[PDB]
Amino acid sequence: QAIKCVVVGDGAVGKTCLLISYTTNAFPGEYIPTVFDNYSANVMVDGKPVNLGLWDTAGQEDYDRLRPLSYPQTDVFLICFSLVSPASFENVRAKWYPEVRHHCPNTPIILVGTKLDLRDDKDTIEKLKEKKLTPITYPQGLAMAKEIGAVKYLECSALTQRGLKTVFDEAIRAVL
Ligand SMILES: Nc1nc2c(ncn2[C@@H]2O[C@H](COP(=O)(O)OP(=O)(O)O)[C@@H](O)[C@H]2O)c(=O)[nH]1
Ligand SMILES: [Mg+2]
Repeated sequence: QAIKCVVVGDGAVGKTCLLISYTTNAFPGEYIPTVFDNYSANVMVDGKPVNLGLWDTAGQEDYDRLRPLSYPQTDVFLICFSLVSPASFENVRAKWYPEVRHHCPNTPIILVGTKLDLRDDKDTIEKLKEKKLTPITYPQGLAMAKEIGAVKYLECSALTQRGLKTVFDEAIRAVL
C-alpha cells in the first residue's frame, strides 16, 4: 500500500531537513536543497512493505494560493512547528489547521514539534527570553494537538535524529 504524507508548516521550521534526515539518514547541515520536492521510503512496520510518499511544501505567505494544489489524494498530514519558535506554534491554530481542514476535512493530522535539540540550548533560551518568550513544552504541544484534533503529538530533532523514525512510523499508523 502506497501512502501520501504532506508536510506543512512555517518557513524555517525544519521541514526539508526533517524529510532529508529521515530518507537519507543524514542531517543536510548548511546546504539544504532549495527545490521543493517529494521523497519516498519503503518501510514495513509490523506487516508487509509500504511505500511512503513524502511531500514537502513551500510554507511562505507567497505560496498560500498554490500550496493546496499538492493536497489532493493525501492520506495523512504532518503539521510542523519549531519547538523553539512560538510564532510557528501559534500558526498551527492560526494558519495550518484551518487551511488543512478547508481542503481536507477528514484527513488525519499528526502535530510535529521540530528542533527538540534546541529546547535545552542556553543560547536559544536566552534569545527567546529577551523577546519575553519561552520554548514550547510537551504539555503545550499536546494541548494544541488535542485542540486541533490531531491523532497524535510528536517531538523530534532532524539534527540528532531523535524521535524521527517515530514521526513517519505514526504517519503510517494514522493510515492503515
Ligand atoms: N538545531 C536544529 N536545526 C535544525 C533542525 N531542522 C532544521 N534545522 C535548521 O533550521 C533551519 C530550517 O531548515 P529547513 O528544513 O530549510 O526549514 P523549512 O523552511 O521548514 O523547510 C535551517 O537553518 C536548518 O539547518 C533541527 O531539528 N534542529
Ligand atoms: Mg523547505
